[PDB]
Order: sequence, then structure tokens, then C-alpha cells
Amino acid sequence: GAMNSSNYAELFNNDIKLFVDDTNVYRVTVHKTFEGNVATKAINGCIFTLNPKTGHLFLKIIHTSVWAGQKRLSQLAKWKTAEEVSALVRSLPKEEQPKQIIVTRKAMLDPLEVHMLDFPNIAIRPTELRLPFSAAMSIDKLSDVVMKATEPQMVLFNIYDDWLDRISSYTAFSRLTLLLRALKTNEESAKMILLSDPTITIKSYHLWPSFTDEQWITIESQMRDLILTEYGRKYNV
Amino acid sequence: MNTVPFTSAPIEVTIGIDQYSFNVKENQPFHGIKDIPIGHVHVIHFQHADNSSMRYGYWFDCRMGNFYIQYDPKDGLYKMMEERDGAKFENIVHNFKERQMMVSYPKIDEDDTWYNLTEFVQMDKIRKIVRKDENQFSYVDSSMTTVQENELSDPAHSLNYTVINFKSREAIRPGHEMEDFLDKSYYLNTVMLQGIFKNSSNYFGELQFAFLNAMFFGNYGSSLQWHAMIELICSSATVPKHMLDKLDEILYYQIKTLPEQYSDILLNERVWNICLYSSFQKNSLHNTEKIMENKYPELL
Ligand SMILES: CNC(=O)c1ccc(OC)cc1
Repeated sequence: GAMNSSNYAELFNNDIKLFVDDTNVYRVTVHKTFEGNVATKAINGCIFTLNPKTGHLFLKIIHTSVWAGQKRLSQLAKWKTAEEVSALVRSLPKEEQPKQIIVTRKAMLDPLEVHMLDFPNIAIRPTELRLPFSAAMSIDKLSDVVMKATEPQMVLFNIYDDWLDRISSYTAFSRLTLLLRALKTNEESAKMILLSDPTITIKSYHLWPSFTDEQWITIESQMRDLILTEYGRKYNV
Repeated sequence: MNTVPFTSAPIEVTIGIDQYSFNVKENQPFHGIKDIPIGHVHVIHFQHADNSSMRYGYWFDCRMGNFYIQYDPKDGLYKMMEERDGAKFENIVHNFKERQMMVSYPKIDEDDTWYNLTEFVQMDKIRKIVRKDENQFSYVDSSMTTVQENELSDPAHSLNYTVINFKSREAIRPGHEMEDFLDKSYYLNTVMLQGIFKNSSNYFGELQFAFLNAMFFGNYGSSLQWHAMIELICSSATVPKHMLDKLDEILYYQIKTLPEQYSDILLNERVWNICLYSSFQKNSLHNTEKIMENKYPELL
């Protein structure tokens, strides 16, 4: 069924699973028209499909041309997501296909279920977790590749960089969600924390800086303070 | 007019004939039902006074043979039977009429209710849904499950309704996943009407038959089938104009006939609100929408 605080560790067992987040598939900027009306201009988007055990991130870039001449784009966006996830599964060898796909928003359940009718044995599941995957666009290297795309394109990343050499996927996922939660709550301050120290750099083949174990503890603390902070500024506590 | 004689009435029972019903007391001198209109299917149904568990009954067509009811004290129910000896049957019926031991099918002559509820119900088709080929009549009861229900357990005793499943490969063409799921016209018109049923009359036949089994026996799987068949039409952008008009009439008489007190368990809130207020055909069921809003405004 649904994924929540009680069955949280199933994410890190050895059954292949993918999270799918569609919150950055259809993106627009709202602006005024010369006649003083309002219109949208779409910009490039992405499907965020993540294996939480391995860190493998299948970033499918949604180029604005896919919306051209289409109606009801927020609804099409869910079906286009489901179409691309299904295409990805079909493209993978059988032993790499997921056993479960967990969607971060319940509106994706029916579109994905319909596009995956050919895989009756893949469980399509919702979650009650409020995961911060919408902030994936705050990771500079991911935002850059999406905005520069001139055509539909799939790009593969490992969102954990080399962390799994030193920590478990449970701890790596916990770090990732804390980073993304901070970037979603105060992007400016979050990025300030991550880059305040010019001596720590981001390797060309990584997304995040090359923190030592001890420096990650400092960073993780600073991110928690930020989230508590913004929580006070928001609610006046 | 035709007659369904009863050997006797040894147990107190509420007897139904189509939309009519009457109480018979244990060992009362009741010997059947006369003046049954020829030309329609009919259903004769039973609910024991002592165990309202199991409503059960028999669909039959008097044109297809001479049928009678006889209580079976071993199996504990009123059983329909065919009498092949035609002269024996006439002689039996005539004695019971002369002695006036029969209730008269009480049709008011203005009243087209039964015709309007059964216009498309074919008796040979019913034998297809309720498989028991040695009899010309068909037994149904409250607890019988449908072939689809058994997929999700005795197959001999199942209701073989047409399987409708909106998230099935049958309902969804590869490459039209969104189109076919949001507009079920392909599934209605090509898969079901052109492929399985052959024509709308056949489609209406199962739909009407599903309702009557839901209403008379409280058969839950029949009610699911009735709502599925409604929803497939209402969720289709492209439906022949003649089918929508007839659907409106069909549903109007079904809603009109339903017991007011049974609306809570026979009517699916989601399906009806969707059908009347959100679907492609939300504006095409004027008669049904008007009777639903005036009779069951709660559900909406
Ligand atoms: C099942 N296919 C059909 O054509 C059908 C037609 C009439 C009918 O009446 C009960 C039932 C089914």
C-alpha cells in the first residue's frame, strides 16, 4: 500500500524500487500581457526518478516543446511523466526493472498504473512522507542541465556522490532529504552553508561538495538549525 | 395470460412476482399466480419469514414452457420446475383457478413499469449469465458472486456478467493511455458494443438485468455491474444519440422503482455524482437527473 514512518526501512532493502516525483515536470513563469492580461511561459522541466538504495537518479529532461499545442497541461504533465517512467522501465533489462515504484503525489497513481498495465507485477505505491524532492532544481548542476537542454534528454546522476563508500544508504538518504528540505525552506541560506568555505570544492563528477565526515556533521547541524530557524521566522516562535 | 401454479406453501414466505409481493402464511392454501402477462420475462422470488437470509428466485419466460413451484423440504426452498405433460398442467391449473386459490398478477393497465424495466432482457441471454442449461428458467440469489468477483469461488454458481475494468489492457490501447482512460469511447463503442454485445439492445439487456438482480436479491456483484455499465457510457465522449436517450429512460424507471428505503445500499454516490455532474454526459440524462435530484437529493 502506502509508504510512511512505519515501513521506512523497506526503501533500503534489496528489492529494486524507484521514487518518482513529478513536481518539476511542468514549470511556468506567470507574466502580464501587453493588454494587461496574464499568460504563462513554460520553461524546461524534469522528472525526478530516484533509486534510494543506490542513489541512481534518472533525470528525464522535459523540454518545453512537448507542451506545444497541447491543452490542460497540468493534467498532461502527469501522463507524460507516466509515459516516460514506463519507457524507462521498458528500456532496462528485466533484472534491473523495479519491483515497486513509489510516487510522491497521489495524482500520479492512476496515470502510472495505466501506463504500466504491461507490468502487472510492479507495485505502484503512494507515500504519506512529505519528501522534499521538489528542491532538486536547487542543485545547481541539475538545474543547469535542465535549463540548457534544447531537446528531450535523459541524464544519469548519482545523487549521493561517493557517500555510499563511507555510509549506508539509510544515512545517505537521510542526508539527502535534510539537504533538500533545507534548500526548499531557505535556498539562499542553504546554499550559503554549503559553499561558505572556498577550500571545499565540488568534484567535476559530483553534485555536492567533498566534505570530510567531520565536516558533514557540521554541515548537517547547520542545515537543521536553518530548518528550525525558518520554522521560527515562519510561525514566530 | 399465463399461470405459475404452486403445489403448496408449507413455510411462511414473502413471495415476489416482478415488482409485486405478498405474504403467504405457513400452510396457507396458496396455489400460485395467474394472469401473468405474456411477452415479457418475469421473476418470481422468495424471502422466508423465518430466515430473511437468502432472497432467491427464478427468471422465466412463460412462452418457453409450463413452470410450477414446489417446496422441497430437503433443500429447504421453493423450487421452480417444468411440467412436460401439457394436459396434466392444464388440468392442474384449471382446478386451482376454479377453486380461486391463486393471486392475480396485479397489472394496472396504465402501467408500463415492468416493460420499461425489462425491454432488453432476453431469456436465452439470461441462460448465458446464469449457467444451468438443463432448465429453461434461471435461479439467482443474494449471495451468488460474479465471474469478476471470483477473479479478485464455485464457477458453476456464478453470474457470468461481461467483465468491465477501466484499468485493463482491454480498456486501454497502447499509445492512447491518457486518451482512452479519460474518454472511454473506444472501450464502449469498439471493444464492448462492436466486439462483445454486438449492439446496444444487448448492452441495455445486461445493464437492466444487473439492476433487477441488485434490487430484488440485494446481489452486490450485480449492483457493481449495473454501476460499471452506466459509468462506461457516461465516461465516453462519443455515444450514439439514440443510446443516450434510451439510457436516460432506462435509468429513470430504475430510479423510479427503487425502494426509497434501499437507496443507501443500492446507489453508489461516487458513480452517480460523477455521471450526472462531472462526466461527458452530465447534460444528457435530463429525466434521470430530475428524478434523482427530487427523490434522493441526499446522495448528491
Ligand atoms: C452478455 N451479452 C449480451 O448480449 C446480453 C444480452 C441480453 C441480456 O439479457 C439478460 C444479457 C446479456
